Amino acid sequence: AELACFCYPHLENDSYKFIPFNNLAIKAMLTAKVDKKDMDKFYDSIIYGIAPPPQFKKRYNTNDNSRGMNFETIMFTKVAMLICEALNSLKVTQANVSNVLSRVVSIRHLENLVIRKENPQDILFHSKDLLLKSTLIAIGQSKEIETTITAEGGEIVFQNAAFTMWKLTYLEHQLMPILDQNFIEYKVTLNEDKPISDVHVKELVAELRWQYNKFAVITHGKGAYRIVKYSSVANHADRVYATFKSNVKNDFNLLDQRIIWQNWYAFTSSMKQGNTLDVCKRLLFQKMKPEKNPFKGLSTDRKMDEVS
Amino acid sequence: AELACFCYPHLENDSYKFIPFNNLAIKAMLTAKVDKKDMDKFYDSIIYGIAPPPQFKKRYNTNDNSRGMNFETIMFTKVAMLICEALNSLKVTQANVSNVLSRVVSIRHLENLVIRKENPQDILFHSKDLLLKSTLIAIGQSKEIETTITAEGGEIVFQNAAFTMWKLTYLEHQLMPILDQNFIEYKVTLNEDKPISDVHVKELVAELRWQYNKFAVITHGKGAYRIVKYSSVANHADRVYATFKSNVKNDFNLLDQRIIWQNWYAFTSSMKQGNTLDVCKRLLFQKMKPEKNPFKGLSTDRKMDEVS
Amino acid sequence: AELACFCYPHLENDSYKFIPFNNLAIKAMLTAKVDKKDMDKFYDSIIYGIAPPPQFKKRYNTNDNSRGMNFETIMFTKVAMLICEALNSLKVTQANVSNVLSRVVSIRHLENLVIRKENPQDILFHSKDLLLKSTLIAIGQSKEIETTITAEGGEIVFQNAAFTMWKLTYLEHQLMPILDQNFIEYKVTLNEDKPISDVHVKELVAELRWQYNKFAVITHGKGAYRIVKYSSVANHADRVYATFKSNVKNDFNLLDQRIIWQNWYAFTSSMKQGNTLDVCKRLLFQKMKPEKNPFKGLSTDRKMDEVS
Amino acid sequence: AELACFCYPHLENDSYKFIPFNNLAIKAMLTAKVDKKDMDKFYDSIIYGIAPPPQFKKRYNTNDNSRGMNFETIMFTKVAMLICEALNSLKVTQANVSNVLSRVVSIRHLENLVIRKENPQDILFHSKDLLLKSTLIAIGQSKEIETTITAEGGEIVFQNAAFTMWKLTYLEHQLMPILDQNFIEYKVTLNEDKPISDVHVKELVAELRWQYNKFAVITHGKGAYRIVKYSSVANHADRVYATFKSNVKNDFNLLDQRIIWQNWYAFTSSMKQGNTLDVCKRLLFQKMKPEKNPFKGLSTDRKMDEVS
Amino acid sequence: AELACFCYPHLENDSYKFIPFNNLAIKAMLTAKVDKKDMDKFYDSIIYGIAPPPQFKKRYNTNDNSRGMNFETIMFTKVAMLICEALNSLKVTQANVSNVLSRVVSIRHLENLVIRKENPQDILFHSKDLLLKSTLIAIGQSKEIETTITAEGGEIVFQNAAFTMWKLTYLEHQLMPILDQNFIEYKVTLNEDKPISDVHVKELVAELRWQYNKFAVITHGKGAYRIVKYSSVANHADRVYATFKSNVKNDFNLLDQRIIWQNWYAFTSSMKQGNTLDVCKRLLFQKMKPEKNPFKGLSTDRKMDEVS
Amino acid sequence: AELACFCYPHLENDSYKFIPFNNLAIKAMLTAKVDKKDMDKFYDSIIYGIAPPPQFKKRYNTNDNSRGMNFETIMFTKVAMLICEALNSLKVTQANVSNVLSRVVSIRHLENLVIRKENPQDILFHSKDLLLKSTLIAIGQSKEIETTITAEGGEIVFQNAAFTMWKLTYLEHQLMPILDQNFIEYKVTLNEDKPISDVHVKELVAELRWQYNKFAVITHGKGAYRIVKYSSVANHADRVYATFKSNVKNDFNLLDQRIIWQNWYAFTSSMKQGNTLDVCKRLLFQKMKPEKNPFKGLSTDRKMDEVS
Repeated sequence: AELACFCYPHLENDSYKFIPFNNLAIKAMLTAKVDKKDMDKFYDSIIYGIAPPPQFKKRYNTNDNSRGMNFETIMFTKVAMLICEALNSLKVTQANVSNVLSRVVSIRHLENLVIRKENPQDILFHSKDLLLKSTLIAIGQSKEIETTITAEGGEIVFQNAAFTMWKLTYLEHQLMPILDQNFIEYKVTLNEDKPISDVHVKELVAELRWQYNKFAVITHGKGAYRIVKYSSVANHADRVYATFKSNVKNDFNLLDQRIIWQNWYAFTSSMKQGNTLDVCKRLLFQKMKPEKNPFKGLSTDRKMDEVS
Repeated sequence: AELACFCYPHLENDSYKFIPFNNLAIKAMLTAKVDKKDMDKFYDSIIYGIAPPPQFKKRYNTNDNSRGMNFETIMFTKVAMLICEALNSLKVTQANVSNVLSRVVSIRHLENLVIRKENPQDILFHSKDLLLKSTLIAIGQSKEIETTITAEGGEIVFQNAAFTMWKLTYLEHQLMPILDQNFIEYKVTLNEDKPISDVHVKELVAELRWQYNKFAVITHGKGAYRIVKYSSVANHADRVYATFKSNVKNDFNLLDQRIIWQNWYAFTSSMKQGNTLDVCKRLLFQKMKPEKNPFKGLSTDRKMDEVS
Repeated sequence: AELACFCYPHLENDSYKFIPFNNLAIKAMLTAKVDKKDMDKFYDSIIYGIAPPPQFKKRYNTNDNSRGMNFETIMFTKVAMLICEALNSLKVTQANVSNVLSRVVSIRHLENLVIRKENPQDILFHSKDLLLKSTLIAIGQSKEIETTITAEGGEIVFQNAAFTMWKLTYLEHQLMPILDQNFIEYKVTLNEDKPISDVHVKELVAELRWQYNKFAVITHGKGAYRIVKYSSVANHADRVYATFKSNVKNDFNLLDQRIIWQNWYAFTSSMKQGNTLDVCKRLLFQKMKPEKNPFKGLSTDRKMDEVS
Repeated sequence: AELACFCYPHLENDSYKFIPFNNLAIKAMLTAKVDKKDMDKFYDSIIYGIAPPPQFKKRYNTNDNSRGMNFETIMFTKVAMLICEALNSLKVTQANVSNVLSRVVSIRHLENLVIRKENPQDILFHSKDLLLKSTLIAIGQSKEIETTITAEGGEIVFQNAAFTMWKLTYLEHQLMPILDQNFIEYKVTLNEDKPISDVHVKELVAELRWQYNKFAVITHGKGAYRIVKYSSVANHADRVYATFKSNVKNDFNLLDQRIIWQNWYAFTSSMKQGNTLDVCKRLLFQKMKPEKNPFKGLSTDRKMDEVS
Repeated sequence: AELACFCYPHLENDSYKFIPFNNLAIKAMLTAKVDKKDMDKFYDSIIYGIAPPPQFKKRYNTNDNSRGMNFETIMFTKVAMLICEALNSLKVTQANVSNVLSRVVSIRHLENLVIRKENPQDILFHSKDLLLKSTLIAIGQSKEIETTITAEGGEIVFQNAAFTMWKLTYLEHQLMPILDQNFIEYKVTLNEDKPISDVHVKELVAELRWQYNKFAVITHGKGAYRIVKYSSVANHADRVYATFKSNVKNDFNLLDQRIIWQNWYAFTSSMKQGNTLDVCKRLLFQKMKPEKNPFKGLSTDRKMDEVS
Repeated sequence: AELACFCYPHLENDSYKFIPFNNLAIKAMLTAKVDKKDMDKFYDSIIYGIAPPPQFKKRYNTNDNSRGMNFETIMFTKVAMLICEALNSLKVTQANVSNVLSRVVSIRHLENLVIRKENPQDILFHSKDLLLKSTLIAIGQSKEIETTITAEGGEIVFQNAAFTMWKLTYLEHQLMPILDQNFIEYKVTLNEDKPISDVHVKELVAELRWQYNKFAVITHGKGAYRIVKYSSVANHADRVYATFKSNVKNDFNLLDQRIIWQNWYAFTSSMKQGNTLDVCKRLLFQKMKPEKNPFKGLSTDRKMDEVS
């Protein structure tokens, strides 16, 4: 979803400030009869302020759409405000503006940031600075990499001196939850962006083999691991390749080769080498030669530990 | 209902300020034994302040009355306050007073204004000025015509550059809802009181033929369209004629002849010509000569649009 | 119940201020082992402040008592505060004190005053002065007579220019409700303590014959009528006589003889003449000679009114 | 309502048997497009059997009708069966048939009979003979007069050696209840159709003056008293006169003149004398000369009884 | 869905009888590890009897499937039994068997038949013969055409002497409901398979223009009309063409050309002429020349009727 | 628990029949004051029949016991009846009797048999013969080995041509559920007691490595596998050794060595060799030499399968 789904620009003294949409104004627009030459221009509901350009109808859930978002929830307002707070601290200019709002962000990441932001126990509740760093990263306005402290959050199910594993709560989301009730995904953030001892990497892999054996360790390349079901690596491969495709504007971190699933490492490093999808994806389905296990006996140890 | 059902006059420094009735004082009065020469004079409950003149018993619902209003709800208080706020900004004088309160207003319009007023997304929530303009129009203390911005509100089901279509929510009202659960009515307000292109009028009629084919486009003549069931045009004809009758004090807008239902246009322009009810009403039931459709193929287009 | 059931004395600069009991302190006392020589002295719960003298155990409901009051409700606190507010405005002295608290008041009247006091529509909500006058009358610290304005309240079921009829809501009380779910009683207060026209008295009797034919019009002699069931006049006769008995400290208003039930008028004027209970009460059960009806046709009129 | 609303005729061996309608077949018909020449002929739903002639649409509640009955309840089936059981025991002939079904009966009386019939404590539960006598009377197929034993039932609130007073439960009915929630009506049936002592008549009047003073004793002339509010005698007068009007087929019992309300006795005996409505009804509103009370002191006695 | 999803064959004296599956046996199979050469052979759960061949996994809803049916409901059992009752009356032979079960039937039609079958008001409840005719038609074992009497049922919203219009209740189904909560579809069955007067056809079209203007009249060609939204004619066109494609085994009734939507009539008669999908479908989107309306003024009449 | 907890003996014609206890009689006994010499003799409640010997107090849950069973549930009755039905078909003799009832059985197995028995889909519902075989095995009165068909049941989560895996539902039990809400256990029964191909054993192990990696494959030695958490192998080791100890009356099946967890196989074969607990158990905690994996690549295959 484009950032233009949550707010509109407004000049206030040479600089642009961003304002949240009223769900009722959006509703009005979904009702409106606009001309084809105004589909890109913001809409005026008259009664509830401005609304997103009519061309974004698809982003909002109606009776004929469940593919969009639930703009009538408080989460929408909350997410809009989270975005506006970030874009306003940037003092954007009359030129960089359109490009900013057209940026496509992940709503689940944004809603997850709100869940963090509103919890008094979360450090983000007390650091209005860390909160911005966390948001800017989310809306692609920060060179910085997402690490634990600035992570989208979720439920911590493992913590190391190097990593923090989160269980993504996308199902219990209000704005745009995962509909597939059979969904489960985890994210591993690096506590610090620095060197990691082999012992600490061994601790993580140990956990991921014992607790998440039916899951594949992959990454979207922005500095964090994604623990997804093997029965869903395919769709990830597509989505990540598609995004690499739009390389007309494009780094990609392959992350530790001792952690990442062998096939995924191949499929991605292959893609980084600038190959075709069919060439890459092909590497994903082929049973490769058993690589030399870096940490042997991991499972056997954890097993005996249990027994005692 | 008379405005005297919601408040009473009070001199405070040469000018009259209006005060809301306590539902308990009204209840007291409905219990009171008043003399026939005091039926027009306000009532003193002693315990809960003043109450409306006993002659208004009929306006309030009791166990023997459902024809009145539900004065014991918070909406009554809210509507009273809405009225008092308007009448107080007028600084009414010791002579124009009685005439003011005896004015009969539409409660549904007033309750609808409250629903707008209390919604933070509605422009009326932020414009205490627009709110007054909207109310004054409702209580007949404004020459101005009701347009979208100052409309009674409801649920927007269509919006143009010229019109905004509202679904009247009279059934879900607290103060005096429509009892006929089979009720459905729409109102089309003009966004601006000015010229309207044929293309924009074509857009509206298109919607009203496709979405509201079982409805007749009519008007009460105050600048806005009313979309009512054909099985209810009759009662509207009576009510509007009756009101025209009280022409001892009386303009009537027939609105666009390309929009208004042919028979209704006839029945009204006939009435404006100062004819009798039987003469007019007669025009309402007769199958007139198929007029020359101004916009042909409207339905055929919308139909194909759907199919694709 | 004694006023000493709701508060205790406290010297603060030569004058006594009254403080409300904590229901938990009362509970502690009902648990306490006190000596027979301290049964009259206030009790110290240590943990929750002072509590009423142990000799008042009977006034509070426990598992072995339903004859008392529900001191654990918020109403108890509310009633205590209502009392304390009144007794504090009197600046009582180190001598009149004990006599004050030993005064027996009617809790239902006190709780009814709270119901009035807390309703924003009631004049008592806005008149902290009228509120005191109303309370002082209730706790026997006012020569003044209870009239509508200072009435204990309840539900108004009739109102005249001379009278206001209230339906006592004793059943829905929290502190000490009537347990007999078959209970119904009304009270008629005089709007003003002054002359009353025969027409206004005729209006009242008309109502009491039509609407309350199964009820007897009586009075406890303090200026107001009590509309009770005939099947309960007996217990009233006893209670009122008993109170007259304690005449060692004693006026008694017989009220309009055209309103009061004949037998009750006899029983009371007989009692005022200082007779015995058996002499008086005897007059209550004997079918007396049909007195000359002052207002004839009252029922016949009201009946025809109905029919039309 | 006509009996043709609950069943249709069917020849089975020279005699006609009556069959209940399926509520779904009735629903089908309310949906049907019938020709004007078939509006009187039964309807074939094809899927759910036969349904009443289309001309009876008005008798059934839909979304545009609350004036009819609730044919979709089990009570409808139950009432239909009650009717069919009665009409079948008559072995009606190919000529008397149409006249039978066109008979208009009182549904409340019929539903009340079902309530009796299904209660194992009611004598009608055990007497399939008494049940028929009770039903036939209800559908006008019995010369016999309705007495207690064959009464429509309800809640007994008084019983004598001569009379039984029932409280009509029309509000709690399923098929076609009274909508006016403010409704209350009583019926007094004669235990036996024979002479009644003055003492027994005195007992009844005593009760009706004490317990039902706000009610008028009237009758529809078929042998039983109806205790209705004075504020509703008017509508009864109309309904009874209207029925007398259809005297083209007509006895009328005025019942005891010492019981019946004076004005009603006048209005009816006047009507029996074959006068006009305006002549009769006029007698209903005029305050007549106080007749010589047959039973004096009735109320005074009951009153003293109470007191003791 | 194949009939083999609800039952399995069984030889009992030279003839095959069909037995319903236990939902628990199906569950067992969805759990089973079968070899690729047994995917077509029935499965033995050991504990709950036989289950459908493993190759049908897709027909049953699990946590990874919502595209199938809800075999764990009672409706599944009920539908299975409905099928088995039909197939058993055929005394199928050791050769025609496999072909029978592989037949693909419409589950909604089958569940709708159960809803009819179990309603005591429905004629199918009483005609075990009509029930079979209705089922056999549904499972393609009857030359006969579906007419009202043997229709799948639903809610009757119009009835003529020629037609019966049903509202498909697919949403409220238990076995395999429509998931698109925005779904609405109607079916018009011919009461009798014979000539239909123009007046009766006029009555139907009148209803379909007034009540279902936003719907397109189409047909799947088996003798009945389907009233679907224009926004869904496309998917119908595909499904019907696809079915025509499997013409290796194929009549197609175009139904009354005065009723069927012009474009659909074209698209189908074109298909019957054996053309390509692109050729046919092309006719569906093109705004054709306004054909000569057979029944003029239909809407204008119905409109005036309403007004009166 | 002893079988004597559910029933008592009774001579009826030279043979003993078993009768179920009334939960109320058991309750009576738990209340009884019995002498120490009667603690082993059945108890007579007088009012509710016989009850188990007082020495069994511990087997029943009271307010001071949660270690026992819930004898007041219907399951207790059901389980008692299941037992009595089995013991009665044996026609036990006046000598073998005491020994029979003193037999300790597993209640969860018995309740699980009831759950099977009462389900109409379960083969045990229809085979009163198979039901007995299944029960007798449970109460140790059958040489036969428990296989799928005669298994205690539960929820099938895997099925082969050789094995059926059940999920034990001990938590949802009524009679004596597992209290540790963190409990999870599985049981693998052999479909047939015969040779099993390596491919079929490979299929099972594949499932147990992929789906139950955190579980250890063990056995109690009676012919079936138990899939328990590694964090609970210890308690199993104790319980199984303890039972082996009572070898004064004793075969032990070690089951397939390619399936059973290496350490458990060692611990048990060691025990079969008649060693000490400390000697055996020692083998359970020591990380043994990586045995030669019989089926390599199992997980790698299943993984790729998923991905596709």
